[PDB]
Amino acid sequence: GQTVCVTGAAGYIASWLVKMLLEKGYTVKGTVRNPDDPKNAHLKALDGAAERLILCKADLLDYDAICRAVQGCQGVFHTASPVTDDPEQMVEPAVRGTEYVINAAAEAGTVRRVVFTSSIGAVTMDPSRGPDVVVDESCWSDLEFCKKTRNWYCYGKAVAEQAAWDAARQRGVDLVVVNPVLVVGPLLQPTVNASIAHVLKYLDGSARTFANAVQAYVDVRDVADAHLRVFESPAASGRYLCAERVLHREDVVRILAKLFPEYPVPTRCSDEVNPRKQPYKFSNQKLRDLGLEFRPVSQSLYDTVKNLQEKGHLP
Ligand SMILES: NC(=O)c1ccc[n+]([C@@H]2O[C@H](COP(=O)([O-])OP(=O)(O)OC[C@H]3O[C@@H](n4cnc5c(N)ncnc54)[C@H](OP(=O)(O)O)[C@@H]3O)[C@@H](O)[C@H]2O)c1
Repeated sequence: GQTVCVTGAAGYIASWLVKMLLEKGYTVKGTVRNPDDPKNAHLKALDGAAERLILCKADLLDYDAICRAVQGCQGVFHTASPVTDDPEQMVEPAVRGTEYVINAAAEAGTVRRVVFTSSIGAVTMDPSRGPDVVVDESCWSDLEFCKKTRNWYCYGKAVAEQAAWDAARQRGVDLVVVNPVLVVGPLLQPTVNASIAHVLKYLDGSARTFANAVQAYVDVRDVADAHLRVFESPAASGRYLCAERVLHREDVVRILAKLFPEYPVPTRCSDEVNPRKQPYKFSNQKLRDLGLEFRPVSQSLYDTVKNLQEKGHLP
């Protein structure tokens, strides 16, 4: 019976974090732009929301608004963040917004641990990285490479994380980070987020081809579960990579064609001339060591399409 804060509580990954929290007798203070906007309707109907959900009005760049939500809480889950390649609304709002939380939780005075939601964008983005090496928590991105290629979401997450590590040390608050990859799964929120858009663009004919690239995948519930496990585990420390497996673009559109042949999923590749990129080795032992059984991607991709259809996003 403790109290915790979750920023951007009505987000894709966040909405699942609240459900799990509310189900274990946690009081959840959910920061949103407007507690009475319809966007948050899907939070007031959870088993424990009426009793222990409290929607706090707060922008992420409003220091005082954060302190109001963070105050009285034993833990904080900073999930809110911009998700875009526009650096003007990504980079500084992420570092300032993140530093506000650490300070606010450090400001006063019950918080034993903060959990920041970083990204894989601050891990695997380094072309100097070898093909043989296992991508683990000690892997960081080349910030110059991100800047040269306009990868500002990956940039912002890297800086926002390192800023959180600094801010945490400077103020002496317990921090532990979770690095989810491209997340996918059932949507609780009524709107389509950025990661689902990468999945949905195959199923609505937005794409007639798929790129010659690779990427890691994880279920949204595996993420929400990770944040909760890394928080409750006392000895939990450092970063925590959160992924199930690495797939090629081809392997993805195959799984979707497999279970959904009535949709116009791509079959042809954008390259077809250079050798297809092979998936990279990675480690998710830190989360597994905490007793986390990852849901298969294929199983998670299915619940997504079934969810999107039920909610009108797909015919
Ligand atoms: N989903 C993934 O695949 C993935 C992978 C790696 C890391 N992450 C990170 O996980 C966290 C949540 O991701 P997500 O999938 O849940 O994305 P999301 O649902 O689309 O956005 C999360 C929430 O953050 C809010 N937000 C952003 N800027 C804000 C601001 N200045 N003030 C108040 N609220 C703000 C958003 O509100 P608005 O919609 O109104 O802007 C949204 O409700 C993020 O840090 C994300 O970068 C996600």
